[PDB]
Amino acid sequence: VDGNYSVASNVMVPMRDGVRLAVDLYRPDADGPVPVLLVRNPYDKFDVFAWSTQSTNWLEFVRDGYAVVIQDTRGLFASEGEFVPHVDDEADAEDTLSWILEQAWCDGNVGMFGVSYLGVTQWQAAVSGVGGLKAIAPSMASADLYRAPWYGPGGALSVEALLGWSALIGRGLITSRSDARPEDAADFVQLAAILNDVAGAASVTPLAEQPLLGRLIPWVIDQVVDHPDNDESWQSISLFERLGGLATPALITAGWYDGFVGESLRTFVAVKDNADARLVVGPWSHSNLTGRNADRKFGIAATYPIQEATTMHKAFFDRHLRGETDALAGVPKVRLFVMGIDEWRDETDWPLPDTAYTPFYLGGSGAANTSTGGGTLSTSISGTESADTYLYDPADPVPSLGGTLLFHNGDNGPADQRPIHDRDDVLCYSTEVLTDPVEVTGTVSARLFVSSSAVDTDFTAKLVDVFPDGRAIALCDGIVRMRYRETLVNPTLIEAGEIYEVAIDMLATSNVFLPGHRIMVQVSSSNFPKYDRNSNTGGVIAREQLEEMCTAVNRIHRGPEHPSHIVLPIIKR
Amino acid sequence: VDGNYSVASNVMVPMRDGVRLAVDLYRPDADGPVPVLLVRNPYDKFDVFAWSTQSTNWLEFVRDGYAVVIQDTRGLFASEGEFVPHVDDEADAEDTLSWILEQAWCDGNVGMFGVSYLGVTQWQAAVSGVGGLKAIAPSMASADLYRAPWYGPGGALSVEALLGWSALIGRGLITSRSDARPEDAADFVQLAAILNDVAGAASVTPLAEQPLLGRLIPWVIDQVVDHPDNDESWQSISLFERLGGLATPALITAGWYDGFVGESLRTFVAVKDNADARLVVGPWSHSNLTGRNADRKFGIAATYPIQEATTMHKAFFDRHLRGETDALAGVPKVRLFVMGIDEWRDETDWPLPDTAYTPFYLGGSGAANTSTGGGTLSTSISGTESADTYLYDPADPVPSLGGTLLFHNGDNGPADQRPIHDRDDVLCYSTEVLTDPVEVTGTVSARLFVSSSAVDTDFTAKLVDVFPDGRAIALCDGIVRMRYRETLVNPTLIEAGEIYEVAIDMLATSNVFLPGHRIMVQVSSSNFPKYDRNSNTGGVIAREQLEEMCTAVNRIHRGPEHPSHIVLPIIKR
Ligand SMILES: *C1(O)O[C@H](CS)[C@@H](CS)O1
Ligand SMILES: *C1(O)O[C@H](CS)[C@@H](CS)O1
Ligand SMILES: [Cl-]
Ligand SMILES: [Cl-]
Ligand SMILES: [Cl-]
Ligand SMILES: [Cl-]
Ligand SMILES: [Cl-]
Ligand SMILES: [Cl-]
Ligand SMILES: [Cl-]
Ligand SMILES: [Cl-]
Ligand SMILES: [Cl-]
Ligand SMILES: [Cl-]
Ligand SMILES: [Cl-]
Ligand SMILES: [Cl-]
Ligand SMILES: [Cl-]
Ligand SMILES: [Cl-]
Repeated sequence: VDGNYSVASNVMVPMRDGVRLAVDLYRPDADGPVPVLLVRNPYDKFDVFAWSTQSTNWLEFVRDGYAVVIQDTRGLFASEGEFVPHVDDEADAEDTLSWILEQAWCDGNVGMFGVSYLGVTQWQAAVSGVGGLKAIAPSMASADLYRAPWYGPGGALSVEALLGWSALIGRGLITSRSDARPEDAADFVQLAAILNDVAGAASVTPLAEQPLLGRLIPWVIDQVVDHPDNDESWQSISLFERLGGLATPALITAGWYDGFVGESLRTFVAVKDNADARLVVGPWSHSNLTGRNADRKFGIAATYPIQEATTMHKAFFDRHLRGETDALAGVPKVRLFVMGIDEWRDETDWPLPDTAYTPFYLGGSGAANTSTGGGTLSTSISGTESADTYLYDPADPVPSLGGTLLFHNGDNGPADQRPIHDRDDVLCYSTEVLTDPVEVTGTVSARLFVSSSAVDTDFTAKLVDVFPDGRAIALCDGIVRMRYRETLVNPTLIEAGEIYEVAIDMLATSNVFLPGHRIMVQVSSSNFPKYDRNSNTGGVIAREQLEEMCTAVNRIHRGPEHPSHIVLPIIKR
Repeated sequence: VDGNYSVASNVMVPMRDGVRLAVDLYRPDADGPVPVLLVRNPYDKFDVFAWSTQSTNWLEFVRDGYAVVIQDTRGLFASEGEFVPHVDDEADAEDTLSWILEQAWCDGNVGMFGVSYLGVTQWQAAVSGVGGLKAIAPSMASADLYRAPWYGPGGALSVEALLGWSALIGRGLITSRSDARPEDAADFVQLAAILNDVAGAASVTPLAEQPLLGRLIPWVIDQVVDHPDNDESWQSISLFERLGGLATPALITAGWYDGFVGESLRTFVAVKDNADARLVVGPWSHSNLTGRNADRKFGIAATYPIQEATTMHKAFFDRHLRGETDALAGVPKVRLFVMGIDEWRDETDWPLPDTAYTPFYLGGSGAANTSTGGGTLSTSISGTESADTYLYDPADPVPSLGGTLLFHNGDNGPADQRPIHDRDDVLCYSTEVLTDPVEVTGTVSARLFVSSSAVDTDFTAKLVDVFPDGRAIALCDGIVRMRYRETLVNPTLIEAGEIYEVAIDMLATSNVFLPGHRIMVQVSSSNFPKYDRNSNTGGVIAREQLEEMCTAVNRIHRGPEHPSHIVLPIIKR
């Protein structure tokens, strides 16, 4: 019977080493074999409601004749073995796909879908080159775990992401108990304590002393905290460089305020020439898909459109798993939620055709410190050689507000920046009030001429839409840790007082700055706990005591010989 | 096989009039018949992800040997017939339960669970007295539709709830299309426009002119707007008076900021003496179960505990549908999230034993207008005969901020009230800063001595926790429409200038006001769009043009002869 299905729980699938992973099978009532969709989940395959609302109404896939297989990753819940993030997922996916392909009910066509870790695991599956894998649909994911979510292109530790997620995994383990241990109850509450105060947990020095998290999940220190360089431990789990050689269609979803946005978008660029790649990007953060934020509402059209996503995924899989050549007729290649106008828009490519990568130069009379300073932005090179200076003190970092925060207040991406506007270490540069709309849609970066009293420090840049009613809404941001200014692999220190030209990768956005608004850029040297604080010493940051850290006198240089600027991807249509 | 199940879609169940409702059957792999759980859904039975995250991980019920039946209510999605809210649900549930009982796979024991309309439909099922119905679990629901969600105990129209929900239903209809109509696309966008600006749609006068909503769903005007009195049209769909005669166990869930809280709690009180009733109340609003709000965080323990709820429901159904007499061992009768201390607490009853219903009297030197006026609250009767006066103008009502809002900004219950503190029509009365904690847990009401220049007006009261850092956090509130001061059924007007003692039902809360905080009460004459605005005319409010409405000079009397006060349910433990 069309539309009917059955569910078999805890089918045990042997891996190459004989460890058995548990799966649930959702199989249509069908005469013969069917196309199959695989989901690889570290958050309990039984708990479908917790992730699916961020993905698709996938029971529709089953009612329409696909089988769906949901798997507990190694070492968690009903699965055997030992859990360590990322390291086993290439091999376990390969072995799982091989098993699926062998079954009576599989017709030789497999796809995958899912969000976050359920998205990352799809890139790890894709690189095995198993012929039966015909398509993936990674949502809010990354193919390079150093670049997202654990560090970033600027080489700073994403400390709130790490502690937040580790506490979540830890709480899952205390749930996914052999048998309840005496310490379980207390551990559970203490993990809650981290989740209730992520900046507080990230504030302890040395950062690398984690007696609760490092005990429950040694990987937190052993892999992440201990490897600040993008070294071979990172490069062993990175898929990115293998993506260029694949020919696997990918339906890629991202969010403008999602921790993974930079890396999600980069995977689209990496696969689009070799296979049918699709891109959808909404104004969401990782835990807030609603379109509603404390000080910014995008409208009900911005709410994660779960049914439309379901229809699109089905069209995508119908094309690639069922040979329906016309299934994606009229489906755009790229679909973006353009903020400001707050509308969904179809595009033919990402980056957009006719992107004008336009410098807006940092300028102004007198100090740019605070929102009431003299800092300006202009498409004209600044006429005189100035410099703005501030003191960056690790004991008082600029607090994170919105952006791509994951666990520490990660539900307010377009946050109003006014609470940090009166701070002396936040340099502000804004345009005149606009009389014509300016659409900025694309990747964003800054080039700054900088100097420090210290042998290492950070520089941050944050793009902001200043509204007429006073709201100063965060759009995108990034950081450069100075030791990593040229390379994330082979860092070197800087000379005090020497001027450097550095690049700041500020990820991507889509916003129309409307008449009446200003384009604003904040420059500082911290953004905590989104990123861990630079000690200003050149030492091993995570091993340092706060008391041992230094303040730094940091300087932004601007003028005709040091044309510091933000590069904005300008669209005129 | 234990843990395995099958799903049959669109099984068509004949009602007494021969109209067929569609159901999906989730049935365990079982030798013989099983206990059955029924869910009656107006939001598409296929779309399980949209409501279930507000309820239970109910697939666990199926893996553990219960069948689950999810039904499309009459006239929606796969069901035949014509949709009108509430009126068919008693009979359709009765007929559906009878059909379930007849099936090979039903062992004679039926229960129900679900949230909101999926909760209301359970009270409508319960009153049929079908013997096989052994238990219900209504979450965030009501047994009296006039009292929640459409009007309230104060006799004012809950206008944002009505327009918001009607627009949602309307959008569902445009989805649940015979075949797409030419006007569908535009209607859809215009319904979005209501949802994006609920106060704006509620602002149009006459309110009863609704060319889009009244066309899509005539009931909006025909039933709701047209019947402001709690008349026989309302009393035909009310279950409340029949609840006292039932002996059906009910697992009742509510939220402190949920539109249905007053009525959810009242159903517990109505059934607790005749059957095993259970109560769980968290700090949630109808669309925000996260425990996170713009200016108030309750901690991760406050996040709707979906797995714990699942375990409790299973224990409850194991007791009542499977005869497991010891299944609820160690399960509290009442479990409340106590705000302020922000902790879950077990109780033996609701109302709590040893509740001291304590008057806090309105007092102070000089005018109580604004937060910086002289208004005070005290357990001592005020010594001199004063009065506070303001002008209530319908064209400028006090905006709704937090509370039990449903669709207009209904995701911020504990809203900071500071944005309306400088208004002249908001009278404020606060205690001294507390040196000892004060726990207020129970139903809350006010008694005010009032007078008006008008022959009808409203009075509002709102309980507020003022934090040391300035936050003034809304807790509970209510309204009295003066014509309904004595009765919701037979209203009469008031004489201008004459003093009346009125009761304001402020629903319920659980909060510890901690040392350093103040207890604060706001008094006004509007709370829009939570409630529609009184025209101050004595006319038919929903039929009046704004231009035809009057301002009113309203007066709150306080002192030894007019001891206006709030009654707080004080707990000392
Ligand atoms: C997703 O499930 O949430 C996490 C945010 S850090 C991430 C881990 S790769 O995947
Ligand atoms: C629930 O499903 O949401 C509505 C809020 S007004 C309500 C209608 S009775 O049920
Ligand atoms: Cl089988
Ligand atoms: Cl293992
Ligand atoms: Cl262990
Ligand atoms: Cl907005
Ligand atoms: Cl749109
Ligand atoms: Cl100098
Ligand atoms: Cl130089
Ligand atoms: Cl059958
Ligand atoms: Cl009908
Ligand atoms: Cl019609
Ligand atoms: Cl708080
Ligand atoms: Cl608690
Ligand atoms: Cl007078
Ligand atoms: Cl009198």
